[PDB]
Amino acid sequence: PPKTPNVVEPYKGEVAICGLSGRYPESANVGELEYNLFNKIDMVTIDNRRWEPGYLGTPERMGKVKTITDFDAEFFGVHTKGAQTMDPMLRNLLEVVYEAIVDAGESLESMKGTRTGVYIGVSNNEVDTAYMKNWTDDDAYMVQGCHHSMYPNWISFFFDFSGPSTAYNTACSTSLVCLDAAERHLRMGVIDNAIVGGSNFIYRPATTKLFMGMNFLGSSTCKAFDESGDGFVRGEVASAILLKKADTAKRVYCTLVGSMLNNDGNQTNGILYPNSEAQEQLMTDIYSTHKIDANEVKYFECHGTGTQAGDPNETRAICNAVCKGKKDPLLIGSIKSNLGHGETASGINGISKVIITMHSRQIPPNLHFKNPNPKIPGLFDGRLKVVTETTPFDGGLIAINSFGMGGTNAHAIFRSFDKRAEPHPASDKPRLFTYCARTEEGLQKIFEEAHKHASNVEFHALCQESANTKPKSLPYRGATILNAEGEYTEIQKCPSKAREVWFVYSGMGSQWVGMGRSLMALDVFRQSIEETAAILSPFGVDLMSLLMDGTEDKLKEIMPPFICINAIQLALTDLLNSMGIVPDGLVGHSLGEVGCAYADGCLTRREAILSAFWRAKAVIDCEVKPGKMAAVELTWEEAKRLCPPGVVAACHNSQDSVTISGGAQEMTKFMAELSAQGVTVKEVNSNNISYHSSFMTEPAAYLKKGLEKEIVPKPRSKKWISTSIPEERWGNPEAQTADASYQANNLLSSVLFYEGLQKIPSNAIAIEIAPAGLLQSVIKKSLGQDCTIVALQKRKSPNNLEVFFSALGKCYSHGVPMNPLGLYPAVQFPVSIDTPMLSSMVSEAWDHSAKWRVPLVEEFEY
Amino acid sequence: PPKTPNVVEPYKGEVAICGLSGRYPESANVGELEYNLFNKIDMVTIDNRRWEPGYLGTPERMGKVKTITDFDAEFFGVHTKGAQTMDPMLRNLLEVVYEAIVDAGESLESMKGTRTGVYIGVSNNEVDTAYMKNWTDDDAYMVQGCHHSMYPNWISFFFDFSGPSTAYNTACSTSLVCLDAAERHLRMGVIDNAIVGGSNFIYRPATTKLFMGMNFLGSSTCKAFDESGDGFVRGEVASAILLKKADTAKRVYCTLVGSMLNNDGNQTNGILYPNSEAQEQLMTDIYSTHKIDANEVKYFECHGTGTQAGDPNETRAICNAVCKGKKDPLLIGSIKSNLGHGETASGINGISKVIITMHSRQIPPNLHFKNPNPKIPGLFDGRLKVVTETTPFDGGLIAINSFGMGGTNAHAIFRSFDKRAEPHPASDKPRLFTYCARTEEGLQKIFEEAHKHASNVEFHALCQESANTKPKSLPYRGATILNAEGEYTEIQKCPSKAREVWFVYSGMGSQWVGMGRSLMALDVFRQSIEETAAILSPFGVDLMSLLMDGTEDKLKEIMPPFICINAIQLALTDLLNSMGIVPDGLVGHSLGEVGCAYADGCLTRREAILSAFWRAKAVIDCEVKPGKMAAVELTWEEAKRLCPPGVVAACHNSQDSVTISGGAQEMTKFMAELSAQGVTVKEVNSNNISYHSSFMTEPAAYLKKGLEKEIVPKPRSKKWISTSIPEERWGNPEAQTADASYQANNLLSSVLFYEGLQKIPSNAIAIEIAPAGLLQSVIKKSLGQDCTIVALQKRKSPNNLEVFFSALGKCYSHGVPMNPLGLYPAVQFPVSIDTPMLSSMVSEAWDHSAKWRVPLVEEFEY
Repeated sequence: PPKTPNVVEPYKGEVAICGLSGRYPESANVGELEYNLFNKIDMVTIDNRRWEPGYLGTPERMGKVKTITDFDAEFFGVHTKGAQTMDPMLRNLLEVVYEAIVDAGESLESMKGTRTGVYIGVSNNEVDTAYMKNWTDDDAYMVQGCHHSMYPNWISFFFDFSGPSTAYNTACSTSLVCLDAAERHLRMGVIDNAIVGGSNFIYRPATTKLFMGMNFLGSSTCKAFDESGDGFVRGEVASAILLKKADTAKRVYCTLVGSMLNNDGNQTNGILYPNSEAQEQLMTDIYSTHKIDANEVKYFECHGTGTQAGDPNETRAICNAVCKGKKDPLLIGSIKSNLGHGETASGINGISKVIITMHSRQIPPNLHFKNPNPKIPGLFDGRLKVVTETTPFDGGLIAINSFGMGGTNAHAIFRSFDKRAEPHPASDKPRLFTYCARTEEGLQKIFEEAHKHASNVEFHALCQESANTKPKSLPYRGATILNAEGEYTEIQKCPSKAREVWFVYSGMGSQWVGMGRSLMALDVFRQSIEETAAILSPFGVDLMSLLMDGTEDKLKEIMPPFICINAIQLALTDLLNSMGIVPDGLVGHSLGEVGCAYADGCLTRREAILSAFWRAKAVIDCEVKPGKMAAVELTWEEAKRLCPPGVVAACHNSQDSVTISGGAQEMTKFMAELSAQGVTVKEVNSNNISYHSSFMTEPAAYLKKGLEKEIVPKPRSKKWISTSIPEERWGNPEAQTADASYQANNLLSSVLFYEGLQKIPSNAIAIEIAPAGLLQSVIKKSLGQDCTIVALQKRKSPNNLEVFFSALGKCYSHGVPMNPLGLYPAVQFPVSIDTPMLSSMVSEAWDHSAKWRVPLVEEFEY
Repeated sequence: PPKTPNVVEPYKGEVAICGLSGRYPESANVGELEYNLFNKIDMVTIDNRRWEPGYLGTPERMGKVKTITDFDAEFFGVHTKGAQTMDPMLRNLLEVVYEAIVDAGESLESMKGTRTGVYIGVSNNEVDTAYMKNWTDDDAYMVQGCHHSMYPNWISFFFDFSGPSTAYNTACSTSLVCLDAAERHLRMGVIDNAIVGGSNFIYRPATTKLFMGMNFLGSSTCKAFDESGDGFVRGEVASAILLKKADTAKRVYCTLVGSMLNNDGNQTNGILYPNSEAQEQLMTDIYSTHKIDANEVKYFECHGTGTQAGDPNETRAICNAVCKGKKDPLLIGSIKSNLGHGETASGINGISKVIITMHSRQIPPNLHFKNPNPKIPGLFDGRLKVVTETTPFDGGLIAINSFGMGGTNAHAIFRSFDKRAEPHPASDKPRLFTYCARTEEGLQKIFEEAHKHASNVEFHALCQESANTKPKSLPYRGATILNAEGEYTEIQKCPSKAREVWFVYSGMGSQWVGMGRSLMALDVFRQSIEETAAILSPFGVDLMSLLMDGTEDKLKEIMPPFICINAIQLALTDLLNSMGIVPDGLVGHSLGEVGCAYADGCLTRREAILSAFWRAKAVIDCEVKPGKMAAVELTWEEAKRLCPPGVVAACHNSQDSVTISGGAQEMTKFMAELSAQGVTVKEVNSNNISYHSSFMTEPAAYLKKGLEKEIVPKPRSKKWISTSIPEERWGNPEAQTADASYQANNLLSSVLFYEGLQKIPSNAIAIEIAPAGLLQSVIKKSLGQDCTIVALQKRKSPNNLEVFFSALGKCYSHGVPMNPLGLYPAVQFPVSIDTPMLSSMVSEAWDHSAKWRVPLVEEFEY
């Protein structure tokens, strides 16, 4: 009952921005914003998305996002009634927050329960008036859907964050204020992560008219640093970022050196007038507290609203505080001239640009800068230089100013992260890319993007870090192969309920020339085979030669089949374990029980391979009489009654398959007699030996004598289902350890494969681990229709690695977690700064079939 | 041009709440709230202040403030257009912030330019809908009057604060979130003070209907901890507090041990459901981080909204985190049951109660607690106990919770300040209480309250700390006497322009019996007189005996007159300097020039007293033939010519009055001839001497010889206006130092009093410093009508201390800064916790003649 106090201690490490996502004017994702910025494309347009271009005399051009009517409600657990009475800003913010979380290499399960704080910045409350004009019952939910305090809380509620959730309104400087609050809470020890963000959507034209009444808005776009500047143009943003401790971040766009806030105070020019002195003091304080040399700043994202009275003061402060002592012009810019003014969200906009400038290593151009402002001496003195075209920002510090209406200035500094990517052993060999999404089209787009970056392993690691989300959240599970000779792609909708995984190990009959030869490409497979060969070498067996240069004649012998089959099974088990597949159940045929024991942990590699070798040695050394085994088409009881003398039913494979075996003469006459009555008695070439019959009475004991001194008794887990000891005898001691007695019993007693398969559920994923899918038909007939059956290898296939990857992709698509990157050396985190952005794919991979209510112009008039 | 960086370093000291003010339901000030709380008076009433009791089916009872239509716009520099388009919440918050600043012993000039941050908490935005329904031009000012971000910024703009100004919206718990932010900014070194506050007004009945739609509201009042509780009732608050560093605070209600915040995270009971586990974890974290023994809490201000699902969870957390190990029941309570639910401002309400509980040393009772809730176990096991009646809280820690909707919780701990008051040497003697206000009625109420606390000196010091505000801000200046035998009270409206203060020192003739006997009550006056007497003792003069036991026969001689008048002048100058009155100009009559020299700093106490003693000795040592002086009502040009040889004109008193001085025979004859013609030859006693004439040739030289070895030449400041050397010789060297030459010249040459008085402005406040008010008529006739004339003493008055205090009160009322408390030992800060609150006086002393626009119900329907 007592609760352990949380350790709240100061943090002295670095704070890194890991994820970024958002909706920007004429941009549905960060990638579109980057493309528009780097192509000198104006994101402010003239249309009637919100209202007619000129309604009530408002300015025609505006910065508007593509759509504000879509929201994946069922993903966030919001019923239709709540979603309808939900601000579009909050819905877009939730989607953007999830996209940013995914971008930083995190996932729903990883971010749940963490000490993360939300610091949303929102001020637009026009939705209240729109929805309250004709208020009726069932609109009560608005309290939890429209209130500005619920914007962060909802984010904390869905992601299960347990940190300070707050909504800020400082106007224009609000986003950097939220960043400062997040930094303050991070450095005191309250939280380890922050979800700093902000939103701003335009709904009310009368708000634009009221803004124009104060001369805030101009005629043309935001001509920042231009002599013709006379105002700004309203814009829309729904962006958010994720902050973390640099020692635990999996991706670091940059590092937050420090942020600071202040107020201009009292001035004789009015409350709505920037104070250059206060801004200069703020910048001096921030640059002196952190000992940052102001001459090292390479780029400066200014608060270039384009106003005549605003730009000169910002420029004067910059020159007096930052350009003092600089030996080269300081590159200044502002994103307002590109996508307009974001209002309360403006602070986030610049941050986004900074991340872009700190990810692509290029400074986006500034638009509408034709003639320098004569009131700006710096532009003529060489101290300042507006970036009118792409510039190669190599590295350093970037400073952002977000001065706000009313007089609350804010400054922040970011340090670049220089970890340029280096080659990986992978990125030139086939790889398995597994992911999940909400829609089939989104998953296909994600796979296309992954193929576009098939040569990047850091991107694959970032995708995999969030590729194990439960089917309940992301139902469309898919798998593909990058750098594949043959195109492969599987996508399927997986039910919320989780199915059971049942490893199935095959016995004899799966041998062939070239087994596992392709799989030698994988390092883990080759290492496992080499270890097995080294273990078996002291016994005069060269596994490497048999597996690589072995021929059909060699495989005809008794030992090489057992040795190679066991080695391949062990290698496949090692591969699966390295990937991280946990078998909920284990079953095996004859000679497959050793593999089941090895996988279950009751046996070891050396003990398993020695058990197989001892089985082969006992079979060969003993002069077991000319024997015969045959797969009759009789039922278990019917075969147990037709069995003549010197003939006993060995393997109950399927409900219509028996492996009746005995002496060669007795087996021959019984075969002809069964074919006389008429049944499909095919001969199973068992190296002319009758296993699991009375003829095994001598070898089995020998095997025991061979294995009594090697196999250390160990308990058998409930996962492993014995196929040699009847259920009625499971409770007895003999069925508790896989010692030499167990091996002798399974080599002697009949194989109850059907009985073991009966224990499998009706919708379990059974993975057939063997050199070839020998038991595919038997397992399919046994389990049923609702059970998925896969084979990790195909007989005489031209490329078994592709078959292995395809089977594993199918298994993942059916809803079994795995780590495809476990077959290669782990990627060192944080990843290189060259890794692409994962936010876009999630942004365009949403389920947006339904359309929700949006405020209408007619609701603002009355 | 370079700016000195501010030193931003961590703060490890204590944070203290200094000021508190606010408007609460059925309470216009903190005093009314305290009285109602301690008298078990329900603050929620039924009436049509906002809307009809039942309009739209909303609950009839509600918590509403007295008025929201009042605002002193001219005080805050807000024009009528801006004030009209200004939220009533913002106006009330500004007034409350000023009242809280005054309460903490601070003033406008003291708080200007400080590194203070504003952390306003506001969520209500219904005013926008009301004002935009019929929007027309001239309403653009709503950006700077209605936007939430302007709530703190305005406070920062008016008071000239240069710290982070922010507006928080965290639903309920917003006030505690702002307190946490203020603590974060205080401990990191950005700011030294904080203006944490919040407001919440109700305008829209449809909002109440919306809240009822979710079952938030109940039927009756908030029955916290009652089995019949089914909801809460909305309330209104506009309260704010001031925080400071404990080492600079002049008043400390309590100390902020620590505050913390967290979120309930994800739960299966819905987003709008309290999480007991999260609250318990928050309590454990806060009580473990600060090492505070949870068993030391005496009172617990709970978030007792009265809801069935809220109170049990909060109480469970409280008795699982705080009551564990307690040996006595923990006294729990909530202010919601008294004045309803404040919503966004709810937190501040609790803080207010805490301050009251931490000021009056009594816990206010909890209303409507009749039957304990069966679901709350702690009320039956003795762990908890709801305070149903006033309880004597002696001291310790008080914890406050502000759990809000969504799940964002907040906890804070306050430590009591135990500095019980001790007696002062004052509080039983008459004192001068000077103050300023916006209205005459407010100033009268302030004086009444001060008289009510006439026995408290800490309250007087707190009032004094803000009693020197410039007339431009507070025009009504007033002065009264506490512990006065005779009632005195002066109040006057002082123009914004500051007048010039001119000390005037009178000469001979002001002698009488008892001069300064009453003024001996003051310590400074007595010490000054004792110092002068000790200095003069080596020369065989007992100043003490003459001043106290002296008789008319004493003043019949020459030496005692000079000695006593000069000693009184020095004592009065010392008193004025101690009170902190800086004379902008100095002038004096004959024998008063020594006083002007002493007050100007060119002369010292010893040098002045010895100059006077030498003046008297030069006439009582060398033989001077008998002569006389008269007061002929001739002009200077008339008298100077009318007088025969020997008779001359001595002092130019005013535009028509001239002293004439000569030999006893020449005089008598010329005076008689004058008397023949219409002229008032009113003879004056001079001990048969004729000062400032040719007869004074011999003494003056002697005086020089006496003073050449004592008076060290020192420069004469421009403030001192010489009355012996005409303007034509002021630039000459002789008029540069008040050495023996100056004394001889002034004792010899004529006194140009009229010429010196001409230099005084037309509206200067002239203070006549002398044992008696002689030159009142002459000075009044000299300057004119627009100048203020005051005399510090009155001849043969029965109580000269009262006359002196009344003179100082008039001088202050006419606009001269002073420190009446400088006559007594300085009060040690912070003051004792028993000092009353100064916020109520300012709250009830506003200028509320005008009525401004308020949202109307009809504007919310359309």
